[PDB]
Order: sequence, then C-alpha cells, then structure tokens
Amino acid sequence: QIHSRKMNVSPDVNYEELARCTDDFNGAQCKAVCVEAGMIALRRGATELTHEDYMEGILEVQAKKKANLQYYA
Amino acid sequence: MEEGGRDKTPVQSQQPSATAPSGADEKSSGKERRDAGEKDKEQELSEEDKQLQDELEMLVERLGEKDTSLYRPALEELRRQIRSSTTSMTSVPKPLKFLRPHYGKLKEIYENMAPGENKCFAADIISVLAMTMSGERECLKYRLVGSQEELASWGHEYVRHLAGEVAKEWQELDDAEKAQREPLLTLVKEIVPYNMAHNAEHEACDLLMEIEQVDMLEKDIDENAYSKVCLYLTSCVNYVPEPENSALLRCALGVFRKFSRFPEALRLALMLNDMELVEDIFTSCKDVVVQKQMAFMLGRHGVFLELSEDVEEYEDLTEIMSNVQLNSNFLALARELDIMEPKVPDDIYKTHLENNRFGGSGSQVDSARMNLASSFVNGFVNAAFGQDKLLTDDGNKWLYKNKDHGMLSAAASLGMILLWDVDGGLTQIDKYLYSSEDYIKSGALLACGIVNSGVRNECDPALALLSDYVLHNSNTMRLGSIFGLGLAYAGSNREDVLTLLLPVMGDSKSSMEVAGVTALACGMIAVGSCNGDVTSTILQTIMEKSETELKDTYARWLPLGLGLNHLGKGEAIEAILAALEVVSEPFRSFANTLVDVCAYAGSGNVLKVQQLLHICSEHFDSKEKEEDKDKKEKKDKDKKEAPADMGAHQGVAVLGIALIAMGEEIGAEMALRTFGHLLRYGEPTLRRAVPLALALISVSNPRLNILDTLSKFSHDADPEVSYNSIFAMGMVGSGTNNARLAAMLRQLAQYHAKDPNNLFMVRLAQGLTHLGKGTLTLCPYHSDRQLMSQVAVAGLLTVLVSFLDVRNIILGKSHYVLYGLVAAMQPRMLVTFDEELRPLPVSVRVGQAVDVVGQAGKPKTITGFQTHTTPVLLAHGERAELATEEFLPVTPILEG
Amino acid sequence: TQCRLKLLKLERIKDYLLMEEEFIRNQEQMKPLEEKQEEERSKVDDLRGTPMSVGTLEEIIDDNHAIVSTSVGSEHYVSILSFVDKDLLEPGCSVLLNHKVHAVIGVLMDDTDPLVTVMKVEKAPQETYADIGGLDNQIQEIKESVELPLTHPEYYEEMGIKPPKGVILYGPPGTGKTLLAKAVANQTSATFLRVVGSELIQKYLGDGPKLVRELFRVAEEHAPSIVFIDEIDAIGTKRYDSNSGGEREIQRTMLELLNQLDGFDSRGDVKVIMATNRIETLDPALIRPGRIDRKIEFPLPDEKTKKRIFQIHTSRMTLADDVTLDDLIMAKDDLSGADIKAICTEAGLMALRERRMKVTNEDFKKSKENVLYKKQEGTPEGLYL
Amino acid sequence: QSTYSRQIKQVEDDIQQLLKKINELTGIKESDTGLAPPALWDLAADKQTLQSEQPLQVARCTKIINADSEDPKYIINVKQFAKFVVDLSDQVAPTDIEEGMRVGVDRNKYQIHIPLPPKIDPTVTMMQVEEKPDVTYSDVGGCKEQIEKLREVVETPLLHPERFVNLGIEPPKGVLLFGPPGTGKTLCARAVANRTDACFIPVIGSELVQKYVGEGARMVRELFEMARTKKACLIFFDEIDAIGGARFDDGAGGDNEVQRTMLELINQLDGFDPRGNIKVLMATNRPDTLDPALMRPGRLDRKIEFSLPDLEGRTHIFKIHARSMSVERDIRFELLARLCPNSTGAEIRSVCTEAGMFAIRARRKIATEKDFLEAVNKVIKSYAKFSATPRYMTYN
Amino acid sequence: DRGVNTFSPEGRLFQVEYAIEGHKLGSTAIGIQTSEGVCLAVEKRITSPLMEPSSIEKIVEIDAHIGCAMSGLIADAKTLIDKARVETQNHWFTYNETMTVESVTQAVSNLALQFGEEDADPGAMSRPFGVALLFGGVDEKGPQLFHMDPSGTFVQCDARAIGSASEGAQSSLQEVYHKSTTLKEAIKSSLIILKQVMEEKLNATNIELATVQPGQNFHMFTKEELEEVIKDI
Amino acid sequence: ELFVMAREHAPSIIFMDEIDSIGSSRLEGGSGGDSEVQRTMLELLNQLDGFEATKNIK
Repeated sequence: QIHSRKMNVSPDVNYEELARCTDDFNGAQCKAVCVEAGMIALRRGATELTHEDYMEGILEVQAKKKANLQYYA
Repeated sequence: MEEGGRDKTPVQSQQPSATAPSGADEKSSGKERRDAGEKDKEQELSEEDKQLQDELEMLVERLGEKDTSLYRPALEELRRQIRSSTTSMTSVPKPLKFLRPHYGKLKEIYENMAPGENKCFAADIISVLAMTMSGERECLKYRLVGSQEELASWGHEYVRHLAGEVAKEWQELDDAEKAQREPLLTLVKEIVPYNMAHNAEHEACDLLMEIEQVDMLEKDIDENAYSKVCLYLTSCVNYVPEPENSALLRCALGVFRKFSRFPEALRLALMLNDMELVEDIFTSCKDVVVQKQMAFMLGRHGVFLELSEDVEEYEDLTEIMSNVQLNSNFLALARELDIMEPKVPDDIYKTHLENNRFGGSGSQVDSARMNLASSFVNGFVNAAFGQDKLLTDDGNKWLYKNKDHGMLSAAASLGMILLWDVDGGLTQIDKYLYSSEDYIKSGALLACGIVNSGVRNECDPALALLSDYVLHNSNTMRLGSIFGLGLAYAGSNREDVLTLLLPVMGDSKSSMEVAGVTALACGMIAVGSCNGDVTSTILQTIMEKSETELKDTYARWLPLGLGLNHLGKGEAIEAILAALEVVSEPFRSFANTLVDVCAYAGSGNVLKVQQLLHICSEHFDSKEKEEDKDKKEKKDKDKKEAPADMGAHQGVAVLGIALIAMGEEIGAEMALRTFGHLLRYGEPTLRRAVPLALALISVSNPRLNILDTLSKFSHDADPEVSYNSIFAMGMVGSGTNNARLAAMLRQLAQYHAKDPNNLFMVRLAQGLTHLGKGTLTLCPYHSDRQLMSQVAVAGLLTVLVSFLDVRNIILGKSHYVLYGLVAAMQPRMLVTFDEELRPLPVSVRVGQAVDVVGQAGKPKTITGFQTHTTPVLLAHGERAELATEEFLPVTPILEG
Repeated sequence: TQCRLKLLKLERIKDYLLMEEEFIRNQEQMKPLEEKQEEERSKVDDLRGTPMSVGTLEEIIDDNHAIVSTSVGSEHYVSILSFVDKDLLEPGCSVLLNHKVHAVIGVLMDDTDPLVTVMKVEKAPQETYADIGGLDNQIQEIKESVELPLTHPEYYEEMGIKPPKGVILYGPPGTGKTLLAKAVANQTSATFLRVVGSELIQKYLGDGPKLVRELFRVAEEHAPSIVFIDEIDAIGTKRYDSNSGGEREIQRTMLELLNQLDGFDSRGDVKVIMATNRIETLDPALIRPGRIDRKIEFPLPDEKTKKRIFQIHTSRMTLADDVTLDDLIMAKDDLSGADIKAICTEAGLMALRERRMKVTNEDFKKSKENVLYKKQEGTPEGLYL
Repeated sequence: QSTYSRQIKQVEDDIQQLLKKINELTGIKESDTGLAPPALWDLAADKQTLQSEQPLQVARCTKIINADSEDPKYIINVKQFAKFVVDLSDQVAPTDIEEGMRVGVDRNKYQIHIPLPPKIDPTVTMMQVEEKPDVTYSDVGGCKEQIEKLREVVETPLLHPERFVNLGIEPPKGVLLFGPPGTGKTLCARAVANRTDACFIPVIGSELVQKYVGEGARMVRELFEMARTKKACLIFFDEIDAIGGARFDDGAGGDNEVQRTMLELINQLDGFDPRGNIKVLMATNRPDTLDPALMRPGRLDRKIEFSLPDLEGRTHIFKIHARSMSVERDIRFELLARLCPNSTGAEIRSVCTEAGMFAIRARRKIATEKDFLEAVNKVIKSYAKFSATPRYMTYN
Repeated sequence: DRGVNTFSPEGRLFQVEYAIEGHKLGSTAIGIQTSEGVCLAVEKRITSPLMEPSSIEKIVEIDAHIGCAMSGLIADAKTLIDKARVETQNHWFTYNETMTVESVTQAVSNLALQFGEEDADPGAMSRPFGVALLFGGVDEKGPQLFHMDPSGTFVQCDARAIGSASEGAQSSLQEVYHKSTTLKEAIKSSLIILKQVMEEKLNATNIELATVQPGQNFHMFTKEELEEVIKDI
Repeated sequence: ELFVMAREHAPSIIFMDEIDSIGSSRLEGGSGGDSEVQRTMLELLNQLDGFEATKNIK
C-alpha cells in the first residue's frame, strides 16, 4: 500500500494477493519484486504495469542455466 | 642428410625422404642438374616428369611440419640444380613445370636476408623465370594458401616474391599483373603493399574490388592493406626525389579516386597541386560505382574532410572546380548545390560556441599601449571562433579609439573572431568600411575577406565584393583589399583572382611601407594550386631592393613573395623568369638563383644537399639575408610527407633554427621567433613537448615577441590535458612586469594560450593524416621576420583562420549534425598496419558523441558489428568522420 | 623492405646529432638554453649533494606533488624541485630523494630486489632439441599452440579469436615433459621463466598473490615469452598446514594467477606451459578450457621410441662396445622416457664406487634393477596382465 | 644508401658517448629534467623550495584542536603511526584542514602548507585496474539472454536516474554473479560496463588483502567510499573467494583475515544509509560460502546465475564468434556447440579457438570441415571431463 | 558437498538438468508418422563400413506392431528398451489387443526418474536416464508417433526428430516435411534431415530403416532396401 | 636467490631437517613443511644457468 503511491502497481496482481497462492516471503523480498516489475515496464516505455512484469519478476529472482519451462512443463 | 627416400622403393624410406634434399639426393637433385646436362633432353624427359611430381610432394610434406631445420636447407640445395639448365632450354612444357617449385625455394632467402644487395639479385632471377613459366606462379600461391598445414615462417615468405616481379629487370609488362596477390594481401599486410606501389599493379585492384569488399566488411581487414600501399607511395619522395615520385603519385591518384576508399585519393591530389586533378576526384566516385550509397556523396565529403588551411572547403581550388561536375553528379541539383555552398558548413559552427562559453575577461581598456594591446587580445582568448560576439559588436571601446597604424590593426584581427559567419559579421565590417579614416576602411578589407567567404561556390562569390574594393587609388585600401583577396582564395587557380593581382603594385613607389604584403598575397595564391605566374610580383622585387634596403620591413617582403610565387611547380616559373632577364641588375642574379631552389624544393634529399651551398652564412649586402631564413624552415615539405616522416620532422624543425643561429649571429634571434609558427605549420606527431620547453626560455632572450609566436602552437589540444600548460605560461608572462611595452607582448602570450575549455584546436593537418599544405599560416609567417615588430606588422600577424570544423561525425547519407552518434572502442589493438590508424571493425559497444580533439582519438572508431559495415572515412575524430559505407543507401547505424 | 631501413635510420641520425649540436652551441649563442640550461644541471647536483636517501615512488599526484615512501622509515608527500619532471618517475622504478629536505632530485637508480630474481631464470640445457627421440607428434602439437602465434601474432589476434595459448602436459609422468618445454623454448627463442607452483604459498602474509602478479608482469615485459610452471599440481594436492597464511593463503593465490593470465587484464604474448602429473589431481579452479586451447596426453612410451633417446645418451657417455643399449630397453616394459635418462646417470655414479672411471655393461645391469623398482616396478604388474 | 647503412650501426655508440649530455637536457639518469613540463612549472615551483613545504610528510589529521603558544595547531597521526602536534603555515586557513581528513605536515618544521588528497592510500588495488577492457564483443555471443537481464539492473540507473524518480521505483543495488570458473561472470560485466559508459574500476580482492589483519580492511572501506562519492560509478568486484570466503574458525586456523575484509565489503554496499544510485556487482566463485547479510534485497535484489550458459547461449556464442572469424559456412555452428557437453562458456569458445587455429595453420581465407571435426571430437571427450564444472557443480 | 539429488538455487533439480545435455553426445532418432505407416530412421553410428550390419540393433521391435528408435546415451538406452519389451508384452498378453503407441510411452516415463542415493536400491535408479525415445507404431485408431524424454513428458507427434543436435534435427524438419505427404516422401524426408543432425556421412552400413504399417508388423530394412532409401534424399 | 649466494661461498649445503619433535605442528596435511621447501628447491636447481652438469650446492 505504501509502495503503490510512489510507482504504479497493476490491478491484476498486488504482492499481497500473490502471496496467498504461493507462501510467505519477507518484506525486503516484497519490495524488490515490485521495483523489478517496474523495471521491465520502464524498459518497454510504459509507466503502467502488467501482471506479466510481476510474474517475470519471480523468474528474475531465481537462477537459470538451461532457461526452459517446456522441460519443466 | 640420410640418402635416398624417394629415389628408394621400400616402405621404410618415406621417413628419410623429407630430410634428404638438405645433404644430397640420389637422382632427385641430379634430375635438374647432372642428368639433364649429361644426357640429352628427350631420353631424359620420361624420368624427369615422374621425379617432378615427387619434389612437389616433398614441398607439401615439409609444410606439414612446423620445423625450420627441415624446411630451410632442403629447398635451398634444390635451387642450384634448376638454375643450371632446366631454366628454359629443355623443351616447351618442361621449363614451366620445373619453374613452379623453384619460386617456393626462392622466397625463403629473399625474405630472410633483408640487405639491398640480396634484394636486387632476387629480382633479376625472379623476373626472367616469371616470363618463361607464364603464369604458373599464380596457381602455386593459391595452392599454398589452401594447403592442409603450413608454417608461420612461410606467411612472410610468399609475399616477398611478388617484389621480384615489380622491378621489371627482365619483364616489361608480361606477368606484371598478380602473382596471386589477392589472398596474399588478405592473410598478412606487410611487404606486399610496397611491391604494389612501385609496379603500378594497383590498377588491377579496382577490378578486384568487388570481390575484396566482402573481406573488408566484417571477416578481416583488407582495407588496412590498401591504406598501406598509399603510405609507401607518399614515402617514396623521402626514398627517392620529388620529380621521380611526381609521375608516380599521378598514376596512384587515378586508381584510388576510382577505388571506394576516398581519403587516400584526396591526400595525393592535394600533394600534386593541379586544377585538373581536383575536379576528377569529385566526379569519379559518382561514375565508377553507379549505386547511390556513399559513392555520389564521397566527392563532397572528401572536400569537407580536407582540411589544410583557411575557412570552409579549405583548399578552395576544389570549391570552384567541383561546380560544372556538380550538375553531372546529380544527387539532386538543389540539395547538392546547397551542401557544397559554404552557407551549410557555417551553421554547424554556431552550436559549438554554446559549449565553449565566454573566456573573455581581457583588456578592452582605453588610452596608451593598452588600447593597442586590447585589440589582439579579444580574439586570442577565443581563438578561431568561440563566444567573443559581445565584444566584437561593441565598436566603441576597441576599434574606434586607436590612432595611426593601430586602427588598421584593430580592424584586421576582427575578421578572424567573426570567422565562419554567413552574414551578420559582414554587416559589421561594412559598417566600419564606410566610417573613419583610410586606416579603418583598409583594415576592414582583410576582415571583409574572411566573413564573405561564407557565401560563395560560384553564386555570389567572395571574389565579387573584393573586386570593387581593389580599384581604390589609395595605397592603403588597395593593399588591404589584395590581402583580403589572398586570404579568401588561399591557394586557388582562377582567372579572376589572378587578373586582380596583374596590375596591382605596378610600382616599387608607394606611400606606405606595408605595400610589400601585396607580393605575399599573390605568393599565397600560387602555392596550393597551379601557380599564379603574376608579372608585377616578379619584376618589381629586384627594383625595390635597389632603391632601398634601409627599411628592414619593406626590403624583406618583396623577395619572400617571389620565393612563394615560384613554389607549387617547377615548370611554370620558366615563363615569368624569361621576362625578368630583360631588366638586368646585380639584384637579378640573386632572383635567378631562387628559381633553381624553388623548382627543386619539397624533395626529400635534393633540398638537404642544397644547404651546404647555402645563402645563409653569407651576406652579399643584405640581399642574401632576406630569403636565408625561408630556406632553412623547409616547412611545406615537413607537412607534405607522410605520418611516418613526422617523427623525423620533430628534430628537423629544431635543426633549421639551429642552422640559422650558427650561420648568422643577428639571424639567431629571428630564428627562435620563427620557431613558434614552424611547429604550427608542421603539426608534428607529438605536439606536447616542443612549445613548452621553448615557452619559459623565450622570456629571457631579447624580443619578448618570440613568446607571442610560441603561444600560437602552445595551447595544443585545447584544455583537458593542456590545463596545466596554459595556466603556467600565462603566469610566467603576467608575473614579470618591467615596462608597459614588455607587458603588452607577454599579455598577448597569456591571453592566447588561455583559451576556455572544448575549443577549436591548432591544426593544418587533415585529421586522418598529418598531410596538408599551409597558405594561411603564411599571413603571420611572413610578418614574423620583421626586425622589431611594429604596430602595423602586429595587425597582419594576429589572424588564426585555419582551425577545425565542429563536425567529426556522420555526413553519411545526408545528416550533417553535431547530435550524437554511436561509436565503438577497441580495448585490444592489433593494428599499426593502417596509415590512418583505425583499429578493427569487430567493435565493443560504447556511448555516443565525438567532438573536437587535435592529438589522439585514434582508438575511437565507428561501430561496424551492430549491423556489419566497413568505414570509408577512416575514423579518429580529429577531422575524421564517423561514416561508413554499406550496401544500403541509409545508415543502419542510428543516431544515439 | 630496404627502403624502410632508410626511413627508420632517418629519425635516429637527427636524434644524436641534435642533442649534441644544441647543448654546446646554444649556451654559446644569444640567450636561448644559456642561463636556464646551466641552472637545471647545477641546482639538481647541489640539492642532491651528500647524502641522498633512497625512496620508492608509490604514486604520482596531479598538483606537482607525489607520494614517495622513503627508506628512512618516514613517508613523504614531496614537493617538486625546480627543473625536475614529475612525469619521468615510473611506477616500476624507485626514485632518489635529497635526504635533507624531501623533494625528488632525480632517478639515478631504478633499484633491484631479490623478488625479481626468482621469475628470471636463464636456461642453457645439456639436453635440448634433437636430443629427444620419438613421440614426434607431441612436439608438433605444442608448437602449433605456443610457437606459431608468438612469432607472428598478427593473423591470430586479427581473425577474431584471442591467440590460442599454451599447452597442458599430462599423462604418465617421466615421458620427458620438462625437456620438452626447455627444448621448444630455444627454437622459438622465447625468454624462459621457471617458477614452481608450491613456491607461491609461503609463510609471509599477503606476499603470495603479489608474487604471482610479478611473475606475469615480468613475463610480459620481456616480450616473447613462455612461462613454464613446474609442479603446479602441488597447490591442489596439498593443503599444507604449515604456513601461517593458512587456507586463506591458498585461496587468494589461486585466484590471482587466473586474473593475471587473461582476466579483465587480458595480457598477451604470455604462453603458459603447465607441467602436471595428471590434470585429474589438479585443482578444478585452475583447470578450465578456453585459457589453454590444446591439451596433450602422452601415450605409455614403447620399445621403439626408447631406442632413439638412448643413441643420444650413448653419444654423450663414454663410448665402448660394452655399452649394450638394446638389452636394457627390451627387458623393461612400456614405460617412461625418464628411465633412459636414469639408467645412464646411475651408471656413471656406480662406476665411482668401484674406483673406476669406466661405465661398462656391469654398471648398467645393476642400474636396470634400481630404476625399474623405483619408477613403477614390473613384478606387481605381471600377475594382473 | 651505403653511407646511410653505416649510420645504423653507428647511432648506438653515438647515443652512448653523448649520454651525460642527453641525460641532463631530455631526462633520466644524471640530472633528470624533462625540459618541457618542469620548465613551465618553474616559477610556481620556487615558492615550494623556499618554504619548508619540502618535506611535507604523510599524515592524516585526528583532530584539529587548536591551542596556545603558536595558536593554529592540529593533532595529526602519521601513516607509520605516531602523533605530532603541528602548526599552520600561512597559505591556507584552519578551515581547509578538517578532522579525519588527510593532511601534509613537514618533518623539519611540522606545519601544514596544503592538505593531502583524502583516501587514496591503496596503490596495490590500482595495479590491476584497467578502465573499460574487453577482449572483443564477438566472443561473448553478442546479445544473449544473459546479457539483457544484466542491463536492466546495471545500465539503466547510471545512464538516467531521471527515469527512476519519475516512475517512482527505488533504484536497485546488488547483482550477484555466480558459477564455476569460465562461465564468464567478468566477460558479461565488462560488456555492460562499456555500453553504459560509466567510469569502470574492476579490482581483484586478492590485492585488498595485504600484510596482516586490518590493513586490507582499511583499503576496502576507503576505496568503496571514494567510488560512492563519484556520480555514475560502476564497480565490478572480480573473483571474490579472497574477500568473500566462508565464516568460521575452529581454533586450529581461522578464516578471520578473509572475513574482516569480506564483512567490510558487505557493510558498505547499501550502507546503514538508504542507498545511493552507484552500482555494485559481486562475482563469487562459490554460492556455498555466502552469509545472509550479503543476500538481503537492497544489497542484492535479484540473484542472476551465469552458471553453464543456457540452451540459447551455447549456440549464440559459437555463431557470433564464428561470424567474426574466417570460417566455412556449410557447417552448422550450432551442431558443434550442441555436441559440447554441459558446456561452460569458456568450453564453447574452446572449440572455436581450436577450429580456427587449424585454419590459420593452413593459412586459408576460410576454414575447412576437417578442422572443425578434429576440434569438436577432441573437445567432447577430454575437455568436458576436465572442465571446472563436474567438480564444482555437485559441491555447489 | 551436497548431492546431485538437491535442488539448485534456480529451484530445479541438478541431475535432470545434466541429463538432457548428455543425449547430445550420441545417436539420433527420426520418426515421421504418416497415415500410411510410422517410419523410424536411426544411425548405426559407425567408424567403418567394415563393421558388420548383420546384427547391429538400435531400432528394435517393442511389440510386433510397435517399433522403437532410440536417441541419446546409447548404453543407458540398451537396458531401457530390453525392459520395455517385457512390460509391453505383459500388456499385450493380458488385453489381447494390438497395443496403442500412447500406452507404451506413458509406462516407460515413470522409470526415467526414480533417482536418488536414498529411497532406492539396486533394482531402482541412482541416476536419471538421459535417453529420449521415439516409439512409432500402428494401432486400432491408426498410426501414432509418441516422443518420451527424461522428464517424462509424453506428447503426440506427426514428426519428431531428436539427435546430436536436438535443435538442429528439428529445424530441418520444418523445412522439409509438410503435414499430408506420402510414405515414400516420409522415408526420404528422414534421409535429408539425418545427415544434418549427424556429423557423419550417408552410408548403408551407417543408417538403419524400419517401417511399421497397417496390417503389417515391424520390418527391418535389409542392405538392398537400405540402399533404396539412401538414394532418396 | 639462495642458490646464487650459496654459489659465491661455494661449496655450500642447504640443510633440511626433520626429527618430528620440533615442527611437529607442520607434519600433517601436506605431510611435512620441510617437504614443500625440498620440492621447490630441487625443481629450480634442475635447470638454471649452466648448473645441471655442474654441482657444488647440495
């Protein structure tokens, strides 16, 4: 709620809403995903945020070395 | 050794076979030597053929190994055998065959021993052998390039052979086109460009260009190899005199203008000094390559790139001539015409002012020597063109207040500050031209010459305005007008400019003493083009010296003009000389002597020899004194020769001052004073050291005026690195105060050096190569030898007018902005094999914006991996563009 | 080619003659060099005087000052003396300071350390090239990697790759891995620096990575170079527990060599030939492809390769018909190059015990037993075969 | 010509004889003078010589307590570690010297002329530093998926903080780059560094460890701070298991010297202060040695794993490398890469390098099929077993 | 140290990640399913033609109406196929219908991953398979081709290629094959791709061909028919 | 550096000592601290200058 005032946050998903499906996460984690979600959006050239920017955000935190979710389909 | 291998049938002998030609073979050595002579050819012909195949095979096997112990003695022993009598005499087919591996054997010796003797000997054998074999050398090289393996050693060896052909010791045109040079250029860029440069093999490369462009693009750097051929060619003056090289540069210039890489062509036209050549460089690019691309564009772009001296377009031989060819070139008549007009190159300079800011803090303060001091200072802070506009607009303080010669001096320096205005500076000069005494109007005229060059290109010319002005009955106004004329044209050949010089200063009887500068202005037009050949300048100088040599200023200027009018050519001087003889005096005998020196001048070894038989260290009265300093400088020559010869010139420049001091004691003070300008003309490879060393000492020695001369070069690259140097100089000047007269010279020095940040640097180089000519450096250069420089002479001396244009980035596909554009930097350099000195187009990405520099900027290149392209204009940013040539007619490299 | 030699010569003639001409002539005529030229010579010479303290130039500061640390136990932020240049003091070189008031009089010394002396090793070997027989293929591989880009770097850097560097020498130990680096080094004519991998970890704390920097820096300056690093296998195999630097020391050393090699440094002309036992006992940080393009695995030396090496040693040894080469080679199995060397060295030694200066078939037969046991020993192996 | 040749041999003796006259005038050896910049500097220089400004002894000011007898005094502790109470030489004000700031004092007359620049005491760290290097962009594989992810965090605030404030997003801090040797943590970092065109200081931690415990720690804090002050700085910390190792002791050894420095780095990145907009990148050789303080978001917002370059990455490294090279184009560059097993980035490139070498060896203007097959069959067998990755990956 | 049985910091298993790259060292499997049969082409993976083609097996009959071609780590594959033969046959035996290609595929996919150095014994795995199989056969519904990979994903395929470059083998398919096409083109479309995915030549001793078709069992191509198909590129 | 200096005062003996009661805390791991010193010395000693076929430092 404090964060939404400063930068845009999508109707589609809020970190609170996101947490329910997943599990618990720490407060630094919640702000970091959020800044990162904006980062994709800034890069595109939009001030608006989408749901994809946040989901991409979870993926941005994880490690990668074979980048495939069609083997982990 | 290990006898037998191939002359033995068992399975085992294959190992000794590689080794064996080092000591001796059973029959294989003998096949070419013993067996061929002793027996008759036809009986022998069956055996030799079988064995021939096996020697070929051994060559391939030796390349398989990496060892030199097995490579070198093995091929050497085989040679001797071939030489004896399988050279041309066996038959029609058999000599072609024997000759094919013979070439291979030869390369290693040619390449390895470097000496002059070895060099000539190999050419003798190679040429006769080439003719008989008739083209087998070409297949041989190509097979070797393919191979399966070879040695690193061999890489150097195969190119070296191409040099035997170029000499033509037994050739004259038969196999004087390729030894398969093309793959050979690609692999290695080293010995092969020298061979090409001398042969005139360089013609074939245009036909080959279509294939080569792929390799030049992203795969290799074939581009480096051709730029090298050009280095060797210009260097050839130093190697062997100017008359010998002159024929050569003409044939080299035609192949390069036809080639896609335009800067190389541009350098050579600039050296020859001819009207015909310039129009061809402009037109040829467009015609050879019909595709729009860069090709149409390269003609204009090369003229803008050319930076040697003066204002827009610079040389200005080229500006008049490129019209008529303009209509034919047809990118569009309306647009091409507008780009060529100096009105478009003026606008961009306006933007650079903003960046530079005010530097002005100088005196404009009234009364005394300070009023005279003020006028030179206002320009000197913002040298070339900067934000000095406020001060220039203000008429009242500086211009009007001066008295006598001071008024002419005040007006004359004004034009140089107003430099590169279409108009609005012209409004300003015209307003003075009408007002006040004769001194204001005449002074106004040099200044007029400067601003009006802005609207030209054969529509409303600079010539048009100046033509009315010259007519003036008063000596002073007419002088200032011709001086103004000379300044605009710089070094051109044109019917009108020559015609205005023909009657003017038709007497040695003149009221003022600055009448002599007429002769200089005329002298300037002659160099940097086809000579002026004006009668007034030649005839008058001998009469002037006979009435008077009492005025040190007057006496000096007329023979200085004579020595410059003759420069540019040897041939032309003969017509004017022929006239002079009609009037005979003792004075004339000396005039004649100067013509010998003038024709011979610019040679790399002739000129040097002449200086034992000198006109320094002699006075015949004081006749000898006037030109003796001029000879010693060799200043044209120093600029003219390659980047490689600059390293040498740094000693030469100093050497010439030393020479004057030794010869003539009085001449010693003068020599030091010339020095500051000598370096300015020279634009040496390393600029930092020389002026600073001089700068401190020049306070102690009589005539503080040396220090003023020093300051012109001394600021070097404008303050980033120079911040320490410009601050220290200014302090040395300001620190010592002993008189108002001394203060003023030192005050000129302080203020010149002290230039605000990011400003146009001291240059007469091209900004790819330190190649060029100077006929604008000449206007101070001449007046820096006048014994105890007057107020009147100071005025002539003040103008810069030669410094950089702000655009050092894309001209491209029609851009002409200062607005940023990306560039690539190579942290890992390989190249020192490009004359211009641009490292690989494989690129690592970095940010936008290349702005004026003097020295450095060599690793700075333009990206050519972002969408894969190769630079036509070899990029450094000094006055080198970040522009590329690709198939497409629009830059795939988009503005940052 | 010849014409070029004249151009190069052209710069150099002017440099000696000009310096000579100017110094003497210009003090004589007017006031150019004159009072100023004497003044620099004299002032520096007087200030320097007796004594001068030696210091080392740590850093140069842009404001006519420098950080010199002096060999008197005090550091100084000196002021430059009139007529001495700040920018002629190399960070490689130590500078001389006047010891009364600290200002840089000048550089008469660059000074020297025992630290330099380790990296620089001069080779003039008893066995060299054409003193090795057999295993001919293995030498050709080394050369394509080391010799060919080092001699002619121009194509190799130009094509787009970084130049292929070095070789890794592994397989059965004893093949003659050490002889090979020294022999190839003479042919290429590269400055041969030898430094042990175990020598880099030592008691001293923080000296360990500094030394590795020096090893690379010196190799680079020398110009064509090969660094043969003998027994590098050593850092990995042992966690020494005898250094006060500890496990910390081993870590920090291991990274620095990687940094100096390529890294962000990306030094060129420096080939490293690595001698190891095996590269399966070597540390996994160090090993990785693409710093060393080619790896060579020697086969077990056969009976055939062995004869050629022995003929050379027989030539170096006392000559007789009592030298019986074949018998010793045959008896032995498919085993190292080293043994051929060991049989010859033990045979001479053995002679001295007898009070004989002769090396005969008897010394050799006795030598065969000891060499064979020590190296690998055939009587275990005969059961398994 | 013959005359000219004689001079080649001669010039060497001629320079040696002349050598005392060269030395005085140009520089080095007897009477070192440059003649070009110390000449210009000479008038300013005379002021310093006259004064006791030589010596001006290395020190740092502890506290600026003024006291009586000579009024303007400062309490200084020299870098060799003993304190002097000193005086002010008139040439600056007492304002110029400030507590904690580096200052110059004489040794013969103890007094401040000009204060010494603060915090530039490491020379060792500077040794390694090359600003903006990179082998060439072509070996990278150009734009990989790996490069693009790295730019969002890294490039973008340095280039424009304006866009960050506008949207209202906090600016990032840390990117942790990890993988066993040769997966290119440093190669990618150099590529982004050049692009952003921020000043670039990369440093190995192994020189910010020196002498005993605590000296290395002083070097790390001062360096970091200095960079932080500087607007638009990018610091790529190269290979830290030398200021980045495990935290323990067992009381038969101890990791301490390493941990003092590591902890000093970690502390400094965000700070106990909000954060700056100056970026830190850490390259680590183990993901197994890291303590949680380093891992917190705002000193490490997203973890990016450059370990064993991705499925897309293996083919891009070969083709972009192949593009640059003169090679055959009837072979599928991707087939050669695909053959490569579990390839580290260094390993993919190893094929290209070995392939090209054979081609150079021949001296062809391309390459042939044979050069590629010998290279690739060799790489799959031997190199892969002998990579960094089998041993390291299981551990990690 | 920790296992290969542990998760990576990516949140994916270490051992499964390694297995796919392992496939790429070896043989290829190309199966094209047409409505006139399912064809399997696989490389014998030779060093010389002087290697008898009398009884090199890598396309083996699972059932007499289902064939299987293998790709990847060839050694690991030999035991997976031998095993696959008994389980399909237990199913054939009980149901007494002609087995469906999809039932054989699902059954073998759970055996791929049972790995672990705990909760496993000698008959269970301690490593994941890195064998990707192509099961091709004709059933009651008609011709079907199924792809199995180490992650157990089973999918219906009309053309699937996996090989030495898995990626490589597939990119060529798009280019040559088109949905509805004859049997004779289907065999040919495999020989053109086969080369692309191999780094090795077209020899009759280096390719192996088998067709399973309506009303017709798994057939092994002989030297003459191996040549007919080599001719068709 | 030691070999050189030892050469100046030739013949010399570099001595290495184990008794395993002094330096008993340097016997583990690498298996003797004295062993590292030996390994390094012999290897450089093997070839430097013309000193492989001459010996005066043991």
